[PDB]
Amino acid sequence: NQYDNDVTVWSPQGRIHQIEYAMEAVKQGSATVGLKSKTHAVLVALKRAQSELAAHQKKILHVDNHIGISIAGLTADARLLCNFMRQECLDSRFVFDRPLPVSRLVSLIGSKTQIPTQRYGRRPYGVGLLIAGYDDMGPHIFQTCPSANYFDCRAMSIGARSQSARTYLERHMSEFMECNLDELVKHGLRALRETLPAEQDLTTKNVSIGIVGKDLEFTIYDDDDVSPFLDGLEERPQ
Amino acid sequence: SYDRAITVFSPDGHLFQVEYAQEAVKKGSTAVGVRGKDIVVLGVEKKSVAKLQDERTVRKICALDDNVCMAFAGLTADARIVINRARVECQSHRLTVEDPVTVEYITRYIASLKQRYTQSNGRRPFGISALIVGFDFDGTPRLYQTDPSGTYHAWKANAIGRGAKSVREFLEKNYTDDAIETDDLTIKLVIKALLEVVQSGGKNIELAVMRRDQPLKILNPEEIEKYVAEIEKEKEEN
Amino acid sequence: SRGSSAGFDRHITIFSPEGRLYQVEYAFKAINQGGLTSVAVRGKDCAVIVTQKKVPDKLLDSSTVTHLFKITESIGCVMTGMTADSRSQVQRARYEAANWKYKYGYEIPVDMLCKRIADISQVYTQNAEMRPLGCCMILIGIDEEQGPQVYKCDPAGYYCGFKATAAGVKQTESTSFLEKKVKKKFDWTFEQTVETAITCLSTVLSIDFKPSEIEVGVVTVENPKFRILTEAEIDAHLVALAE
Amino acid sequence: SSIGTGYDLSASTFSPDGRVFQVEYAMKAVENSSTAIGIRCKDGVVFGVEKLVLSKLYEEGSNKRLFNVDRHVGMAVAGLLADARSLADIAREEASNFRSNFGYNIPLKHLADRVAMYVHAYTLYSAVRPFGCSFMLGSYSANDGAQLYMIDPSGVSYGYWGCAIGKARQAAKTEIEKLQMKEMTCRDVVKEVAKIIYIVHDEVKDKAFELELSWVGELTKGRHEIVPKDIREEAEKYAKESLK
Amino acid sequence: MEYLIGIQGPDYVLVASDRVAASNIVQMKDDHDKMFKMSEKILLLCVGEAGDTVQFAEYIQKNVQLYKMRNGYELSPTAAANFTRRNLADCLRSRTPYHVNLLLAGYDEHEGPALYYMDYLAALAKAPFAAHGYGAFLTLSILDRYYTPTISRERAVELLRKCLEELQKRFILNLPTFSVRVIDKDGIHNLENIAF
Amino acid sequence: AKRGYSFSLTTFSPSGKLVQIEYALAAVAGGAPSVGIKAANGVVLATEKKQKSILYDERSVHKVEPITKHIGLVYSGMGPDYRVLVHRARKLAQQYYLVYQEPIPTAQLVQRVASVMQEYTQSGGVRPFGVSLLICGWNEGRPYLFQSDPSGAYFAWKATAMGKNYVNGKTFLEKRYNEDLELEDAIHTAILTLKESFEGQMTEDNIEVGICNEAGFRRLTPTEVRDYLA
Amino acid sequence: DRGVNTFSPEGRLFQVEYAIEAIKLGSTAIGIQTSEGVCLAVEKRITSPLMEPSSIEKIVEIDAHIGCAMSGLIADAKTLIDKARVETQNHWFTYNETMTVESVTQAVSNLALQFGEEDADPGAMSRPFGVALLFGGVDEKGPQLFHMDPSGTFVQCDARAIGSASEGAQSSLQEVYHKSMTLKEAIKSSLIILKQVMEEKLNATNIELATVQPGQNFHMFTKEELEEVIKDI
Amino acid sequence: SRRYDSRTTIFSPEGRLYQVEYAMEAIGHAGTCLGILANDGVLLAAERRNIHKLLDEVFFSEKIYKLNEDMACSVAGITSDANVLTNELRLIAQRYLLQYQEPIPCEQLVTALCDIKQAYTQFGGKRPFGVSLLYIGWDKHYGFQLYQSDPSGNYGGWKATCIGNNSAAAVSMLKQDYKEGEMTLKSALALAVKVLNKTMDVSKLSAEKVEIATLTRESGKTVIRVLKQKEVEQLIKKHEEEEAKAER
Ligand SMILES: [Cl-]
Ligand SMILES: [Cl-]
Ligand SMILES: [Cl-]
Ligand SMILES: [Cl-]
Ligand SMILES: [Cl-]
Ligand SMILES: [Cl-]
Ligand SMILES: [Cl-]
Ligand SMILES: [Cl-]
Ligand SMILES: [Cl-]
Ligand SMILES: [Cl-]
Ligand SMILES: [Cl-]
Ligand SMILES: [Cl-]
Ligand SMILES: [Cl-]
Ligand SMILES: [Cl-]
Ligand SMILES: [Cl-]
Ligand SMILES: [Cl-]
Ligand SMILES: [K+]
Ligand SMILES: [K+]
Repeated sequence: NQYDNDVTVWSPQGRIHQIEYAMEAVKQGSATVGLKSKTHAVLVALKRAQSELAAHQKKILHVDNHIGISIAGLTADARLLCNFMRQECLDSRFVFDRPLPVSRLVSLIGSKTQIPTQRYGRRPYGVGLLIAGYDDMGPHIFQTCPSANYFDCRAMSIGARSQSARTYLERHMSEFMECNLDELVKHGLRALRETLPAEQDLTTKNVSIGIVGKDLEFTIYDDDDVSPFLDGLEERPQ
Repeated sequence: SYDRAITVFSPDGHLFQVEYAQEAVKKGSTAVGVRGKDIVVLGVEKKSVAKLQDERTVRKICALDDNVCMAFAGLTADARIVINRARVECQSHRLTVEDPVTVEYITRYIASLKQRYTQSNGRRPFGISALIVGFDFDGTPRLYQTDPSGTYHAWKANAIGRGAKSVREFLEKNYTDDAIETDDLTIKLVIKALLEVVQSGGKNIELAVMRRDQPLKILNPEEIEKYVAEIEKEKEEN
Repeated sequence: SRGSSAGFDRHITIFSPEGRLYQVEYAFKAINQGGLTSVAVRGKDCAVIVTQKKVPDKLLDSSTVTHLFKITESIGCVMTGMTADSRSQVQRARYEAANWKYKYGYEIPVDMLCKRIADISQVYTQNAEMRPLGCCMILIGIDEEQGPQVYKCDPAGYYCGFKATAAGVKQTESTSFLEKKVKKKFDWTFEQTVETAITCLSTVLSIDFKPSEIEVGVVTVENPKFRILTEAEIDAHLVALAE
Repeated sequence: SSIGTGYDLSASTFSPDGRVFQVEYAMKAVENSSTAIGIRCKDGVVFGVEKLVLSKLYEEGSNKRLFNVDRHVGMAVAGLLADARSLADIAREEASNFRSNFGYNIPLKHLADRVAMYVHAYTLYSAVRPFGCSFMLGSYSANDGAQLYMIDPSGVSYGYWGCAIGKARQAAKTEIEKLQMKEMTCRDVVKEVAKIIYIVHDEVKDKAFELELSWVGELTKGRHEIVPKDIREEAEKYAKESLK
Repeated sequence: MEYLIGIQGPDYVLVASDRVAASNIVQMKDDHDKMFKMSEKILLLCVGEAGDTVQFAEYIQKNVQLYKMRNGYELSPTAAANFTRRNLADCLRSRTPYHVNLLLAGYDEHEGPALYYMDYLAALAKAPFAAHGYGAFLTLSILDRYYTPTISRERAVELLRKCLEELQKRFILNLPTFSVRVIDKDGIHNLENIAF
Repeated sequence: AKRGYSFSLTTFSPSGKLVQIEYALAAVAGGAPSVGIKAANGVVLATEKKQKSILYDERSVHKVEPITKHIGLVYSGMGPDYRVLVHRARKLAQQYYLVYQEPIPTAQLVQRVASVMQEYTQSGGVRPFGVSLLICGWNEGRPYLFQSDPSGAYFAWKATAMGKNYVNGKTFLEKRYNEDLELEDAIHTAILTLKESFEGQMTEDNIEVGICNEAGFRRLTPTEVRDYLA
Repeated sequence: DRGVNTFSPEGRLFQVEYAIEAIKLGSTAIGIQTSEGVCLAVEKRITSPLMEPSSIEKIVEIDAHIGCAMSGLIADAKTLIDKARVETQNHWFTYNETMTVESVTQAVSNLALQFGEEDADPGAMSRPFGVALLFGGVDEKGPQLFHMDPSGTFVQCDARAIGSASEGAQSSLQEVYHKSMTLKEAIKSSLIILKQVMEEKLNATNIELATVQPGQNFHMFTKEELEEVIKDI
Repeated sequence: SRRYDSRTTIFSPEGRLYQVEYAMEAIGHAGTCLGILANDGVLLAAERRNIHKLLDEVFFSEKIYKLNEDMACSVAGITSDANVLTNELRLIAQRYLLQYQEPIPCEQLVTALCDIKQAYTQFGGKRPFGVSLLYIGWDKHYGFQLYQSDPSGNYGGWKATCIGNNSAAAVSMLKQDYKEGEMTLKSALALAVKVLNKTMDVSKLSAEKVEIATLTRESGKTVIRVLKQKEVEQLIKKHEEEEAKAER
């Protein structure tokens, strides 16, 4: 291949391989699940350890009081995008005193992520994000990719073995709109569980949860703060 | 401006451009420095001057400050840049701070300069290694050496250039207090280790000595040939 | 040893062993990629532009499909080659003409506009980062001093004045046609020049076209205003050929 | 039809037969995208787009391919949607700059001309790649009447009575030719726009789809907006039942 | 307000500078040195604005030193004086100019003893003798009166004495101690400081 | 948006030859022939202006150009590249006049123009000029003839030729040219050197010729060229 | 030939993966997070007995409460270390407090993929850093140890090793770690594992040892103190 | 873009710079250019490569440049690059004068240009200057001096040296003949003609094919002259007359 070293080179098929190569980086990261009810937006992510001696990686990050993200792909590209999102949310509060609507923040990512895909010597962002937010229009779940494209979704999963989680949510997507918050998180956890191999299941050390909605600001529960959600578990079946 | 990455990592994890610059120093003239008790002495060789050429110009012993001098090996044109950058820095440390430069500091600057040339756009690394000789204000003797990579270490004695592996190995066998006892025998130690690898003849040897409180001395081809006599009187006999 | 190559001389605007610029030479072939032929002729009292107006379907707004352009009240041009490339050159020509008047206070001469476009075209020929423009600009207009003018510029940066000129796919056949009409000295009136231009394009392509199938722009000593002829006025000169 | 190795990597390099393949390959990206449609009526302009449902997990109304570039101007896009949005942003800024400088709504032809210049600029250099999409611009006023334009990756723009871009641009155009749009009201045109999308759609290669519809005419008072759920569903039913 | 003075003889240059570091109405220092060593045989005596003098003097000092390291030999007293003249003149029509009045004494192996006078405007003049500061107004006449170009060092120190005694008697400011140094063939020699 | 290449497009080959300069030399060696002759009391410069078609307007563009009141130009090679050098030469001639209030010595113009040519053999993202210049001038009561080329090198000539048949035109001049010509004689031997390489019949429209003397530099009118063509 | 910001078909940056490989040539370094302090240890890799002992500095001080163990290309590391030192003192100036070990590591991690060719500054980075770092210290969250590589990724470790013999030392720590280990056992373990994975015998002058415990600041061990911890083999 | 980069300022596997060594080859094909240092002066002697019946001879010299009151240089390589460097040499010389108000010492001027040429081998991605330079001059420190400049940016002080065509043959010829500390300008002028005659291509030698410039210290002033045609004629013929006295 010679149509795959630069983002400014189109393939004869009508494609950009360097965008698609960056899209591979997302799939290699550990799975993360986003879903919403009429009142809440919930992020559930799988922490990963390189060895048992090392701690688990951070998957869910703070953006603003009303917006939170879960990452998949390169760490530095995720941290760079997180800081841009934070800066945009800060500028919005600094100028207008009101929180930046989720739709518009994602549009800014879509515009910013597009720039490097069209300039020589630059590269696409090696991260895909699941964005959970709450504004005047209620709860939102958004999806971004290495390609500047973004989607408004009822529920989504990205990362390794996210297809299994995707199918779970697709069956129960009509369920979510009338869901209680506790029932909504269990749905998110149950989809994330499908991604794991049969030998292993969700533990208090490897599960991260982010919640934002009408009731409260974006909160991250990690270790001891996570077990309330895991306890009350319908058993892993086949 | 020229924005191309010149020095990059190889698949095996090698910096080829830096490694090629180390090939340039290995092609360089033999340079040896040794720390004594009361004095420090440098010696430089592989001179091979056409005897139609005025040799006052091609001297490889340079003074950076009142209390600091250095010897190099490799691309002599590159050395001149480094030497004069270090000479400017010697006067700036004197302007920003009252104190004269410590030997370790000037070594650290030269090393930081070379390192910067391995990670900056548009430029190739320097093709020289340096041997830095000086005294502290408290009077304790210091000898250091650098290389194209940007690393620096202190040495009791050392050699760089062609025949470095050979002369270095000699110094390991010949570096004891019996050789460092006097100021004369340390000078003799240089000449002996020098005459050990060069195309023989004290006529090709320029060496410098500096005492704890004295100004730098470049030696007469008379004075060094007097010591070449004390080696040949004690070679057929010893 | 004609046509030899070495290095990147086929890809960027650098010299071949022969001393040619292939990228410039390819830019001329891009003019033919338009699939159209342009002809311009000069009279004693006028300059005439003519080009084929091809409309693939009735879904296209026919009024918006044109290669006839106005740079100035007095100066017009016909564009041959890549459509988008041509439009960029037209916009830059208007910029240069209006810019000229702001600096110097008089209407830009047809010859001067052409040279300016040619000098800019030259830059794409010497700098490696950008391709030449695969298009061709034939300018017309009346110089207050030197009579009617017809000028043409290149992707190569070559520019010149002409008695008559063609551009595009059927260029080579139509320049030969024009040479035969030049040798014999007619009375170069408005009708003579318009018809010489129209008959030239109707023979090399062999169509005998409807008024809707061609475009005609004129410039005249009495009326130096650049005018595109529309259907009803072309139809008059077409039934005037069949007399 | 293509050129390997050398002449197709950069847009600053001409091919031996006078072609810029980088533009042509970017033109291929739009040909792969789902079909976007738009036809000029007697009293306005209507847009129709097939939007292929990648997953049922996405919201109804996600990946909007119909944009508001200005209050009176609507944009219909086909191709790499990421590029389509940046061009939508460029077009927005141009319509904004015009009002800031001249004090009134941008004439559609000029808006198309201006955005086309920006597109074309990305076809000349090795430093950047061409835009991988094609887009239409539609407007209506009492002064200028109904107007419809379309821009492609090369930077070319033309006026239209009927226009289509994407997968089945050919299947659409032959179906558009059938209509007497010069006499049709824009309420009628929606029905026909809806059925042509359904005919064009491949229900045996592509999995499923949603239909996007836009207004810009006298019934909207000259403002570009979305076709209501009521009027769309009447036109969707019309499309399904005259498919026999 | 400070005082500088130089007397050039047939084979030597005698220089003297006051040792006061004054701020508003107080003498902060009794033993401040206003001489700068540029070479083995070049002294630069500086006077003027409080922060500007030392910064400028040391900048020139460090560049004369840089020249020595880069070339293995020192600048001639003339080349030095002309270098410092260039640096001041270039800052003249700038946003920040240096208000420094200086005196360069030196010995060249070829030309001999040299004494240079320089304005804050950066006008350079070579003189057999010169003085800076308000004291010059009271001492330049004494110098004019008894100076011969063939003056011996013994007589020159005596002539400086006559000038410094005048500063005690008639000058309003209190300058009780002075630095005295001689430049010649052998270099710079620190001489007994003259106290009153 | 754009930003140019910052690396040289003319580099040393293992043979020690800057190939792009020699390739630029090939561009001029294949262009229409041009000749210049220094003639004791003036200078003459002539070129083949055969447009190879009757459709062209022979009066519209010129190859022999004035740089200032006392300096003229001809070229062999690429027309577009030459135009750049003419414009640059005219500006340099004015830059000199504004500073010194004295007509630029021909030698000084050539040096300044040759330096511009040198730039394009070392600067990034550019190819060298595919033109060799023939510059005439009158200053200090002396005629001057100079040659500038793609290398950035310049030469002084009593007489020379360039372009097509530059080798045959040069030997012809060696035998034919003698020092201490009158200017009107030089126009003859200039047109004669041009006839050696022609191919076709010479009309006053086919060739272009300029002259330089104590009265300045001017291009000969078509009527004047006809009178010499016999 | 390709650019420095090129993705592999796999989904990684070549220059990053190659920088990871450069560390596999660096001398091995171990950090251990004890509930009562953090110990850092590294092999010097003496090439000649002529080289000065204390000349090599692969464990340095960043702040009173922070220590950093380095492996890989030493020259790349010391540029990053100065940046770490600058950040702590900038933060001290602005906030009148000591930085957390996490934030210090996070600050160094921001320089991660800040390299490129086109659309960059004159002095912008051409490549990544061929270095791995172990940040070990004590803040208000007890004793902590962090690991960082050229991908920018950083994470806390209860115990970690990096360098040439990384997997060998990683397994040796794996079966010899209690989260309740004492500091006496912590230094011991690192000294025991170090001799096993090395090509040279453990001398008092052969290695560097450092401790950061709640009570006392970061401490560089003196040859005599090293002989007391090498007394218990 | 990087597809078109020749990567001029880059290292070769052996640890050498290609463009610099390729530039060296260009010098070899240029004119033979020698410099010889004497007790009462120093001279340059160079082969003219611009020769023709039709050349005009307007300038004093082809390859000799006056840079300073007390310094001159000669050139070998690409003449355009030579013109760029010599003009720069004249500038550095004047900047030093302006600053210190005394002429620039010989070694220092050489060092300055070498720093520019060396910079062209390290950064900027440009081709180096394909020129070697021979400097001759007088300063108040080291008296009469001769220097050699490489395209590498490396320099050295010589008593006798040569660059250009048949360079290595010319220097070993000088290595035998040069009498250290005993050389007068008359001796050095005769040696120049001797070395040139053997080294040059067209064989007989001519006053149109060689260029000689002498630097002398006369009456407390440094005098530089490019030798007249009548002078070169007598220099060639004195060697010719001695070539006829070499047989019996
Ligand atoms: Cl894609
Ligand atoms: Cl990563
Ligand atoms: Cl995914
Ligand atoms: Cl400085
Ligand atoms: Cl730097
Ligand atoms: Cl070595
Ligand atoms: Cl200096
Ligand atoms: Cl003033
Ligand atoms: Cl570049
Ligand atoms: Cl032309
Ligand atoms: Cl000037
Ligand atoms: Cl004229
Ligand atoms: Cl990575
Ligand atoms: Cl690692
Ligand atoms: Cl040359
Ligand atoms: Cl650079
Ligand atoms: K890239
Ligand atoms: K003033």
